[PDB]
Amino acid sequence: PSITFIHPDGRSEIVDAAIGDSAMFAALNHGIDSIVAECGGNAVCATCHVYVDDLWLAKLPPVDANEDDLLDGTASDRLPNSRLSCQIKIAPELDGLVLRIPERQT
Ligand code: FES
Repeated sequence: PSITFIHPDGRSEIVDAAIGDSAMFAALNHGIDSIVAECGGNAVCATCHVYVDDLWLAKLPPVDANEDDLLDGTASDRLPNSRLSCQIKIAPELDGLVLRIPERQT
């Protein structure tokens, strides 16, 4: 599938992603440097932060208890649609997923 990423400035990048890649993995492996991801996809930092598009949130499995507490330690304050991009797993149904990246991760 394919994920759309949007920078603070509003510009877009379409990145390939296989089924099963996290959104972070997909980002890092196709040139999206802004996603710092200190812990390397290991669900223990708040630095792979993203905002899921208002319309795509519903299609994702819910945030768990761990991701939820991680999210209130973000560098840019959490929004309703905030997610940890290493905790988003890509599936056919997310082909087209839109993610916007915060002003900062650290
Ligand atoms: S990269 Fe550390 S939680 Fe996603």
